[PDB]
Amino acid sequence: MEMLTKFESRSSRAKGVAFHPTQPWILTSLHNGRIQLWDYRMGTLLDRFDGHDGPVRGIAFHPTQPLFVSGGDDYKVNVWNYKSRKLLFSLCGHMDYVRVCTFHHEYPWILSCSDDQTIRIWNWQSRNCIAILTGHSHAVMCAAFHPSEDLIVSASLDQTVRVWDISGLRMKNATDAIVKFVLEGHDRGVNWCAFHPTLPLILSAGDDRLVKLWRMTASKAWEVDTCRGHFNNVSCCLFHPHQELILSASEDKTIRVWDLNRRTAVQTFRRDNDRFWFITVHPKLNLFAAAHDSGVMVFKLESAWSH
Repeated sequence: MEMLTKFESRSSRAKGVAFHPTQPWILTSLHNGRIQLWDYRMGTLLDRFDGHDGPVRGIAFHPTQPLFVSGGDDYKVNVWNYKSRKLLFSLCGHMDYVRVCTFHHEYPWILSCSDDQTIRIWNWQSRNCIAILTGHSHAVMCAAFHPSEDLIVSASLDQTVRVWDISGLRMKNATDAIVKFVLEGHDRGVNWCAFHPTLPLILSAGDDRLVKLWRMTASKAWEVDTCRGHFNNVSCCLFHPHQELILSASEDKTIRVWDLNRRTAVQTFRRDNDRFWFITVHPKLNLFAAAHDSGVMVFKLESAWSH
């Protein structure tokens, strides 16, 4: 495959990137504590947001509301309105670095996870923490809502990937969180976990250099296979929403594309000097973004010799 680069921002180390679902924008969250808002079709910096001290690893748009959420090494989960350009409030409670923060697609919830070994669920309408998910025995490096079921997946330096049943909390919105699976298989800390947008699949990746594919039903889960090849920590991984492909990004300075059905290598993209910290895909478009030591890139993924 080939990478057709649409936009690149040269900056100090970038940690997170988030696509806006309908506007041609990305948010980038940087090691220096700043958040940038770029239009990747014009190549223009629309806004900058300074509300954290130290690196900002969590960043996400709300899918419909004029809001975004950020999570920092200062332990804060900040809620912003990008139209009024205001920091609306800070959600405080985490006791160590915040690694990920996201919005739920239907309920008025924010998910965050932290080196404090917890996952927190907040109600952004009430500004209250409505659940603290405990049980991991080390930092929680990633957490994600399932796109259609009352589930959360989380990845931790305790070498486990947990799937949590949050149906109880959902019914209160209309016991709250119960761990459903403790997926074992990684031999080192796990840095990332992801759901497939439409299939009952999970990806996880970590310091063991492995990307593991799991499948689940309502009653069981199983390890399908492992993508092997990265030669340093894997920082992030995701499913291609529209092709049978897996993508991963690593401190070995590569983004790797793998066949979803065989787990064999499809294409490697390498940078000479930059470790990769994060990758994301637009929900609808053939558009990917990656954060690395020297900034952020937005690119389309094409078959080799397509043009």
